[PDB]
Amino acid sequence: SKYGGECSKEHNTCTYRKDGKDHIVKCPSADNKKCEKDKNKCEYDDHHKTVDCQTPV
Ligand SMILES: [Cl-]
Ligand SMILES: [Cl-]
Repeated sequence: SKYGGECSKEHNTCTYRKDGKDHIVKCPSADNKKCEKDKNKCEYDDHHKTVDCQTPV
């Protein structure tokens, strides 16, 4: 139910892989969820319906 990707700092987006396709969604604007570092791990959680561009590492 979690789908991983990488984020764009410039666009504040997460590009994640799900069911063979790449999907681009905006990251949150929240301080500790936005894409802070370019190409950082992000995740779309399809169960909780959330995006985080500061996935714990
Ligand atoms: Cl695709
Ligand atoms: Cl969200």
